Amino acid sequence: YSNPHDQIREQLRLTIEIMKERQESELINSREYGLLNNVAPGQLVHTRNGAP
Amino acid sequence: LALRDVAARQLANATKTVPQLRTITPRWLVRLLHWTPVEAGIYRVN
Repeated sequence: YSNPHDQIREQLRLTIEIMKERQESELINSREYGLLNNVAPGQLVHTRNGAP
Repeated sequence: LALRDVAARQLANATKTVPQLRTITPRWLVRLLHWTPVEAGIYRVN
């Protein structure tokens, strides 16, 4: 079934898209690295009323 | 008494054939049919 679209090519393409979405999520949210966990004390602000 | 045949044969190469399969048939039908290629595994006959 590889005409006109390569089956392995599309399978790997969609896999890599999902993996890069996960990679961005881990750049934000990982527990080892990740911005939301590696923020120094004094660099954390709180809202005054709740709305930004 | 001289050299024997088996003793002399110990120094000789045998001619070994590739294994013979008795179930090989001429397979005429495959040779007689016309074969058309199917680009992606589906063939629709209208």
